Amino acid sequence: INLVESGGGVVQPGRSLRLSCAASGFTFSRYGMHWVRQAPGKGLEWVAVVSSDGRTTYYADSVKGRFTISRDNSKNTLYLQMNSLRAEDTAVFYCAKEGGDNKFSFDYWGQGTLVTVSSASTKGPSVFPLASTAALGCLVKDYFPEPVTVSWNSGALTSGVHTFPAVLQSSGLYSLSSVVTVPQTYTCNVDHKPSNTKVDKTV
Amino acid sequence: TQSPATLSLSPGERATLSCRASQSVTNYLAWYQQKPGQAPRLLIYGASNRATGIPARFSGSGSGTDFTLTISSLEPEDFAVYYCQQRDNWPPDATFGQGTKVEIKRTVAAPSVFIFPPSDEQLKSGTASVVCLLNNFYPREAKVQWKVDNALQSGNSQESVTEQDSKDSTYSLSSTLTLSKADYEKHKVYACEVTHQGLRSPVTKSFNR
Ligand SMILES: *O[C@H]1[C@@H](O)[C@@H](CO)O[C@@H](OC)[C@@H]1O[C@@H]1O[C@@H](C)[C@H](O)[C@@H](O)[C@H]1O
Repeated sequence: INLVESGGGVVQPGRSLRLSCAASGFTFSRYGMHWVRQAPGKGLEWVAVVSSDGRTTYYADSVKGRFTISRDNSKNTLYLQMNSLRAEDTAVFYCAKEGGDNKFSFDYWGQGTLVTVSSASTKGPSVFPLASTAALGCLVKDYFPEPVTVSWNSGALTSGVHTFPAVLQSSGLYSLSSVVTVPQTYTCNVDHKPSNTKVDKTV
Repeated sequence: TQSPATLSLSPGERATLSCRASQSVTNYLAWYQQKPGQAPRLLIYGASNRATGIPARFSGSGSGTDFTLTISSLEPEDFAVYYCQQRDNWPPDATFGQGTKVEIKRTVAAPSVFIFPPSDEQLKSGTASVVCLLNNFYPREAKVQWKVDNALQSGNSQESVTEQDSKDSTYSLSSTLTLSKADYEKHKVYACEVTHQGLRSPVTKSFNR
């Protein structure tokens, strides 16, 4: 029993994405399938379902007319065509299987795939410094998209480190802070792969 | 509706969680466990049946429209987020409870507070970020109030919190106040005032531009 998703991506509003979720380990055509999304910092939110034989679909109000769910039983794959994407669609989308002994529950899930919708463009961050028990840090500001990594002294300093979850600013750019409390030298190593930004910052 | 929103228990204690559904139809109710960064794992199906691989310490039952999920004795891997779920025949849509978080109970710890002025680096770039750090506190609930020359700030700050620390089980919080540079440059006193249980009275850190 397995489900592998793919298709997630960073997209601008109005564009389209197609998600995939291939199934293996039980025979696909026997069960109904669903898509459940989870926005950043929110709960499970149901999206749509498609019947076993693929002929009757159903959608949540917020995506009707825009997303269409379907499946190809022959190739054991469920699909979610997503058009007219808006900024509020960004969430992790999982495909899920109706239960075998009760199908009002979801017994299996895909690993999930990220859908990011933004009118922002890829950008490297600016790393600004935050200066008996002292605290210092690095403000990793104005970047897009997620994610970024932060370490101190090339991984050597680890105790007392708190790297906060990124926050999405009004500008559409992310921003995150990474601190460390100390009772020598301090360098935050920042890596923003989407833009090839490697920045060491000695505080 | 799920509740409570948060359950602070120690390992070995009994965790009892609530979910109020639309119907009492026993068969349309389920429970999931979810940890950060991972997909939902089915625990209970049909309101009282344990799914494949779910240990005996997890139990469930329904009384009217109120379903309860019981964790007889909390183990270390049980501190996660739990959702209840519902779906019937037609129409087919599922609905999810908004989730209950099982948190690690710890002793109260007041946050040590730090205020950070915008660096000269960012100011030459056109902006001003004022940061407020609340370090290693418990419990989670904490209120930060930003101040500029005595003016109460509202809508211009954002905060984020870390997961419960693995060694001490506390929380750390960061609050960033965004001001335009020229705005920042025309005021003098900046302060984050913090309210927390471990503090008998509010504490505020401040600096003069
Ligand atoms: O199980 C299906 C069957 O009961 C027929 C005829 O009674 O009705 C269908 O719904 C109109 C039932 O399928 C429902 O929708 C599909 C998409 C789901 O996969 C099923 O679990 C059920 O909810």
